[PDB]
Amino acid sequence: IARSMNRKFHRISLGGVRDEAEIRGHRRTYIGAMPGKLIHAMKQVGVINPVILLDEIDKMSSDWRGDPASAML
Amino acid sequence: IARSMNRKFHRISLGGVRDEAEIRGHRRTYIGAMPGKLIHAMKQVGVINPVILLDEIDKMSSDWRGDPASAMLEVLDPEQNNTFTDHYLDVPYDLSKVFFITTANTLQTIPRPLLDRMEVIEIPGYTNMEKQAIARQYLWPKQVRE
Amino acid sequence: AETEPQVGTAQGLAWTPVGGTLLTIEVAAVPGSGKLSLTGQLGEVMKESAQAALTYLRAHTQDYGLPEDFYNKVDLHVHVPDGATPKDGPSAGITMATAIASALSRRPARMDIAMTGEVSLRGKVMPIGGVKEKLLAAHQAGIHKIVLPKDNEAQLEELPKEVLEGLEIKLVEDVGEVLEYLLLPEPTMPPVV
Amino acid sequence: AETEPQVGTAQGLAWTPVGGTLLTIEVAAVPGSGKLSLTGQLGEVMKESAQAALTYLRAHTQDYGLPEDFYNKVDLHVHVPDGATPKDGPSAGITMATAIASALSRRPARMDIAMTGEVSLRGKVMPIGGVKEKLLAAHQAGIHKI
Amino acid sequence: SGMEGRIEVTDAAILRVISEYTREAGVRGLERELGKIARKGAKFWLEGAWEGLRTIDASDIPTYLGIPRYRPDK
Repeated sequence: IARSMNRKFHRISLGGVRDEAEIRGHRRTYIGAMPGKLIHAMKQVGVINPVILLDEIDKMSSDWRGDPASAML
Repeated sequence: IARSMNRKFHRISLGGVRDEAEIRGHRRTYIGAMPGKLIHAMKQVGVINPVILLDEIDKMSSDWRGDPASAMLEVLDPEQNNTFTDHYLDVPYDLSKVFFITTANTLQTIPRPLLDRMEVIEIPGYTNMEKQAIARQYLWPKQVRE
Repeated sequence: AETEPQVGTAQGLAWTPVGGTLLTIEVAAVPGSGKLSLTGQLGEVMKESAQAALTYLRAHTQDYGLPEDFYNKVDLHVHVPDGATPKDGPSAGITMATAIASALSRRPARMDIAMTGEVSLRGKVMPIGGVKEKLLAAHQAGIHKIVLPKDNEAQLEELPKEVLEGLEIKLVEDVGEVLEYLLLPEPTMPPVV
Repeated sequence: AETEPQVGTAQGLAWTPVGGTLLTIEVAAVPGSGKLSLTGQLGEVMKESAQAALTYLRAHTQDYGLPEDFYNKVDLHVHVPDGATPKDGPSAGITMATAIASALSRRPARMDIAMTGEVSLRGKVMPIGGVKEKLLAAHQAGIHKI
Repeated sequence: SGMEGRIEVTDAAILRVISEYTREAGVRGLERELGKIARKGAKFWLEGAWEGLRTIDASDIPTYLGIPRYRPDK
């Protein structure tokens, strides 16, 4: 699909994510805080029209540590 | 392996990495200066050939400071490492002839994209007579010398 | 390893991350009302393996000379020494059935033969994992007979060549083969009841 | 250390991280229907050692003069004083076997001899850990037979 | 794997690998088995030498893969 539309392909891997501090980022009051994984994805491609495949979305675990599939909404 | 290719040898170790900012360094705005742990290894070796050992990939994690597995995907894939940059050096560096060797103990804690870029070699421990042979040939003369 | 046939026990194999070990399964059959105690810090899958082996033996009483009604006259106790180490998985079914059959029929079992494999309810031997560590541990302790599932003969290639010269592996598919090969043919003890 | 031989009581040894102590195991055989109570807030390995010793005694009942049917006529209660102290491990098997056999056979057990060791169903005694602390604790309480 | 074509498998060999070495709904394990065959062919090209195509039929499957670790009869 990426080659047929002539866009850029990039793959975000989920499933190891376990809280919302990597989908959305973290406040820059805390030292060394970084934005989310989609800002990292869209800075690697150089356009505002890539295609991004979110592999293994069903493997995200909600638990005592955090809820990552609340920022996915 | 480094001997049979007339290369030089170096070792790195990834067990400690808790953050992304230990693989790529920091810019010149801060008063101190500490570049990433890769070019910092390649300062110690003279050429751009040598083998680089990567130890315990399966022992690393992240806490609100970025994923080191993305930086490992950047440094290991042979078409993204040709334009691999730093935050301290701020220029693309050539990584095309170093021969990376990776080393782990466990499979289920290696990150999912890094598993696709690897073929696995399992080393099945030892038996008693071959541990006896290793102790006769290699370990006991060393411990006698030092 | 032991060297004497002992009524009520059988030699098995186990897998640890630091290598293989040796399990010994002990079974006693005392007069009672029909119970099944399972001690030795056993996991749940190993308890279910013991229950599957016992249910297989309750359906084939006349095939092995078992007492006709041990389901309500005999209490069974299965103990896996030592008592402080935790144990699991399904690999011990054939050792369970050999120990229980020797304890009920009061005929001894050979202790110079290690064995491994999962049992089903029809008496089929299913393949297991971690085989070469178990075979190394069986070789380093002076055991020269192995009973192994037939679906694991594709697993013997990973052994060192010097190891599998000394061993002689018998491949099985049925539990009746194992009970014919391990038990000594005539009893040595009086019956339970 | 007690001085007189008691019925249904054996002198044991225990290991704590501040030294060793003495265990006393008391049992009672009363007419009932056959069941086993285990008080003293014992651990799980402790209780499994108790019923392994009881299974060994049920298997060999002509050797020691036990009654032929105590599996459905006698209730057994195994108490390890004191309460409000937790106790575990497998090292008290030969002590429970002596205590239960003394309670069932009505023969007194000597109390000037301390014991430790693990029991199995075939009646094999297996090694333990903590021998130095236990034997130093038995020596300063006045016991000279182990 | 560096070969431009010095080695070739047959259709019976493909069905042999599918039915006795993979048990899955997809084609990932089949990919790894074919890559195993190709890499040991690349090793055999350097330790030995030949010419033309090296045809790999079904009976030469267990030389490259070993004793079969599944069975198609279920």
